Amino acid sequence: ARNVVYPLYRLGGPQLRVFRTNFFIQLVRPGVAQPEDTVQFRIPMEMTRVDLRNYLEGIYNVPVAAVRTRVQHGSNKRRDHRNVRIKKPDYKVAYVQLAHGQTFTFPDLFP
Amino acid sequence: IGIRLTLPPPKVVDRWNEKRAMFGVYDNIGILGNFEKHPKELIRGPIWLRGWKGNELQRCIRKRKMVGSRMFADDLHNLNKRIRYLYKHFNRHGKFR
Amino acid sequence: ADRMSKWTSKRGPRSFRGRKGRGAKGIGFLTSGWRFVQIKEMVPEFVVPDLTGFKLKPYVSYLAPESEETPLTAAQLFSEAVAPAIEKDGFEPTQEGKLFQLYPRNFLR
Amino acid sequence: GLEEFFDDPKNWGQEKVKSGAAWTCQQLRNKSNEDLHKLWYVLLKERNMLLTLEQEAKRQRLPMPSPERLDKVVDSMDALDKVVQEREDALRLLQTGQERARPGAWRRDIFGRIIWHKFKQWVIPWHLNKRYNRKRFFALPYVDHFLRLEREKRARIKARKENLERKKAKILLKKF
Amino acid sequence: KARGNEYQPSNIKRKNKHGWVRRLSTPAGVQVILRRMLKGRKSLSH
Amino acid sequence: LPPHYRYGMSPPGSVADKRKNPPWIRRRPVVVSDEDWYLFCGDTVEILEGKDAGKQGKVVQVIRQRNWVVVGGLNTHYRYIGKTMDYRGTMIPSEAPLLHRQVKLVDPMDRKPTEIEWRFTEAGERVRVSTRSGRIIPKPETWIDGPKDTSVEDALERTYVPCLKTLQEEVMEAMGIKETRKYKKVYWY
Amino acid sequence: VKKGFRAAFRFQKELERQRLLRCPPP
Amino acid sequence: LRNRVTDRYFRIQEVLKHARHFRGRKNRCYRLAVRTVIRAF
RNA sequence: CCUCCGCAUAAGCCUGCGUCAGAUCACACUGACAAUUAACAGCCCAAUAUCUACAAUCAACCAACAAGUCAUUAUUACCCUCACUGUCAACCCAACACAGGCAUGCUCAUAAGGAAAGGUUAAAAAAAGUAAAAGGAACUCGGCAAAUCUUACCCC
RNA sequence: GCUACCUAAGAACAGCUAAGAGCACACCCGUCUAUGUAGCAAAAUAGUGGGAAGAUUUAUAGGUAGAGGCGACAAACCUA
RNA sequence: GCUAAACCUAGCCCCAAACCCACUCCACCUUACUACCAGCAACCUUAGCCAAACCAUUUACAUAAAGUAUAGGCGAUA
Ligand SMILES: [Mg+2]
Ligand SMILES: [Mg+2]
Ligand SMILES: [Mg+2]
Ligand SMILES: [Mg+2]
Ligand SMILES: [Mg+2]
Ligand SMILES: [Mg+2]
Ligand SMILES: [Mg+2]
Ligand SMILES: [Mg+2]
Ligand SMILES: [Mg+2]
Ligand SMILES: [Mg+2]
Ligand SMILES: [Mg+2]
Ligand SMILES: [Mg+2]
Ligand SMILES: [Mg+2]
Ligand SMILES: [Mg+2]
Ligand SMILES: [Mg+2]
Repeated sequence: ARNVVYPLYRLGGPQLRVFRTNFFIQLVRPGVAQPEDTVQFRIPMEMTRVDLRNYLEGIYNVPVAAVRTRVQHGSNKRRDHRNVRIKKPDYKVAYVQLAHGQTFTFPDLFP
Repeated sequence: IGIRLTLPPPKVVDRWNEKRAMFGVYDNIGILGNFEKHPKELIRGPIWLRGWKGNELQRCIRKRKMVGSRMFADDLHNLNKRIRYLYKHFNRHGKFR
Repeated sequence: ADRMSKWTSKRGPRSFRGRKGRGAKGIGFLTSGWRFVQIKEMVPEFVVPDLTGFKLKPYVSYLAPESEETPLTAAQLFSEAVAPAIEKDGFEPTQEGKLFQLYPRNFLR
Repeated sequence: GLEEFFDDPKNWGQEKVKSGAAWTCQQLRNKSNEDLHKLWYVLLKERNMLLTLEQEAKRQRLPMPSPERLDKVVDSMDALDKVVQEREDALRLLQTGQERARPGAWRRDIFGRIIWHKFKQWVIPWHLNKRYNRKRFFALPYVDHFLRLEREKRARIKARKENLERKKAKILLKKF
Repeated sequence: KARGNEYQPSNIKRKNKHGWVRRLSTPAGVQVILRRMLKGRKSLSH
Repeated sequence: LPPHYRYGMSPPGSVADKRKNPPWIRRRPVVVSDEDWYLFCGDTVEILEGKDAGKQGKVVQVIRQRNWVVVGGLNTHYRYIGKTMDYRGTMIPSEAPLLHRQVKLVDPMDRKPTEIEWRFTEAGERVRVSTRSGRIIPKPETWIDGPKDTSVEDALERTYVPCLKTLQEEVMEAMGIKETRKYKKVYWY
Repeated sequence: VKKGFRAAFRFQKELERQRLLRCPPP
Repeated sequence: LRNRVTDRYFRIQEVLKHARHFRGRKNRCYRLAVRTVIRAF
């Protein structure tokens, strides 16, 4: 979860268990002709790679195998009538690779 | 071009206000209220020049001792600077000495 | 020389870029060879239920009536801690032996 | 599978999807903590459905099919995250009696103002800390002049704001 | 020689000199931040 | 919206608003109050002064921010819509807005413009009643569900038996999750 | 805007003088 | 500005109307119109 | 036809000639959309003891002085595993699309990278060159500059 | 963050001849000249030159501050 | 007839009166905006321009008594 405080674990405390997950992702069309088996999300900025792996297998039951992350800088050079900058919000990008050759391709919304 | 094209909206003035028609009422409360109050005890203004005419330098000195204990910090500093300037102007500059 | 820009991880030199990071809430620690040790216990696992046989959907229908609010005060919920508390004529002293402590809030969300 | 990021493909490109009546916070109060927990993971499954679509609406330069149901669902979780937070803040008062689930204290910073300094959950006592003992929560009385100057800057802005509205009300009474 | 390029930038040297830790380190420097929050600056430091 | 915004006939987020109101205009504001406001949306009224006087009409849009009513198809002027090319486009008689107190609410049976007071009847409670007569003036003015709607029968299930046991723990007691380890204490400062 | 009235008025009796020398009446 | 001059136009035009038949910038510019209409009188 | 550059890294800046659209010397500007994926590089170490005289230089002869850039052990403690961050560009510092400034590694003529000429005419003056009869410092403050390469001596 | 010096830990120095040696690149400096003088440039360009295994150059972080710093004294330099 | 000209109203000043202000969530003295590991700590006469036609002592920081008593290179002035 995000905008919360995590309990601090010393050595033999319980497993940290999350009910009512705060962070919401979104699935996008890749823009650069991604491989087959590679499916691309938009992670919100406070979410770990393994925190996405367990999030898909937990809820959406997707057998994910390899995850890569990168942080995309939002462009800041957007000026106003007040000549002050407007920052488009920087985001995190997943590259989820599916196991078992599950072979997903992005569908055509808006036919 | 400083002159304006449309002539301004007419200033409608009510000469018979509650304030205009009864202006000066309870002046001469001293001479014919058998001197219970003074006409200077009805001027509603600032607390330092309440019935006292004075000068400019005399106004800034009187403001500084009557009010300057409870003035804002820079407004006091712009008051000490102005007494210091008017002291150097009235006493040391000008014609007629 | 830019002051009003946000200081993110992308800005400094090599020593600076690797340190800061985004709001990660990291998991493990670093030992002696820059060898990361991912603790399984500090990884948040999700408690997701099952959803089959479940009657609720993300929207309700408009034919459901309008009703007025009731901010559930602590006074209101004591009036349902009364069902054994009228027969005597539920409380925990500390939270040291509890696993979900309330005031030193042990849990998450 | 991944198909539950998407709605039913009989609704693809339909420019109108009939989905209304967001979860009003009274109706969530009646349900149990079991079912509110299961309701959260259904709105999660459908908010994630809608955020793909609006990111794909923006990609193919089209309007959203029905933007009016995105804000139905986000305030439904907010009502759900309000009702659950009532029940903990209900019985945290019963079992402890003390608000602010995060402990904190009113601490005066360097700059003389007081803040609500929230606490940060450490494994050592506060007298052994390298970093926390480098932090300073006190006055150092050179600040006391700059406290007064900001106290007058706040008071002057407040005095300006109170005096516009009396001038604005008079020009309203000079017209009506 | 030519005489304009007198800001050879780096970010270690900028924040060690004009950082927020350096401003709060010396009691003289704390007054700098106060004169900037009084004026109401957007960036009180680097 | 900017402070000192000028409330137009077009809605405050329309494209046809932002053509008129970019975020940098600071035109001088208008003068206007008293939320007890008898002119609601859909009432039948008449028009006192100005052109098209005395006629009756329903109000379509009411704008409280500038004390306006837009009566139905009346006090209109004629404008071109579309036009798209070097040709005309069709015409609409487009309603100009009507400022409040130029418009009086009309009697339901007597069909006369009367001032209205909000009297508290005993029957409950605060309804619009006329001046010259009595005759309280009311407030004038199928869904079958899809797959993502719940029902009416389930949204009031009243599942909550209100126990003292902290949702994060009752999910854990009901999903078969066992935790041997206890929480070691922490110095919160 | 300047605060006057008389200066603006005399400009009105000067502009309307120019009208009747630019486009005179029949 | 309390008490700023409103009728500056009619002080310029009483000078300029005696300088309309001049040459150069003297028939328009008031700085140059005065120094010639004084010498014209 | 030039290549006195180029390609990476470091530093720096922070999306700044990718796609679609658009307004409006010549058609990097504006709006929307897209990307840069770690394995290389960052981000490191359980204590308390206790050890470390013999340069580097092809390290061998030799030869030094200015005397030098790299090492553990003993016991206790220990078995969770591959998270986070940087990754774009024609770029940075010089008010600029500035002949300037800018560390290293490879390339030492280039497999990278580029264009001195908007078009014309072919006046002066000016500039950058090249060629010169005969003479060869006569010029000039002075062989300055250019072209050729060299002799001897003073002053400090 | 320029520069004066210093500290820490780094880097660079082809080729040829035989050591604060010689010729000579990279690199550093800036002798004399011509252009430039609101310039390409708030000190540059083109040649020409001095040094180029060291009292050399240089990247990085740190230190010393104005009644003062620092200085192979030019009263130099310390953000034109 | 192009350039342009004009416009009231944002707001503000001055007083009166009244003593002003701080926790949505998370983040912030480390390189602030950074979830998480074992030593220090605040209190020190303002000076100077200026006036003295230089300058060296000195030079202001309710009403009424009163610019009085006093002070002062007995002087500027206080
Ligand atoms: Mg690259
Ligand atoms: Mg320059
Ligand atoms: Mg090429
Ligand atoms: Mg030409
Ligand atoms: Mg010849
Ligand atoms: Mg001669
Ligand atoms: Mg001669
Ligand atoms: Mg020569
Ligand atoms: Mg040598
Ligand atoms: Mg040599
Ligand atoms: Mg030196
Ligand atoms: Mg000397
Ligand atoms: Mg000298
Ligand atoms: Mg003097
Ligand atoms: Mg003198």
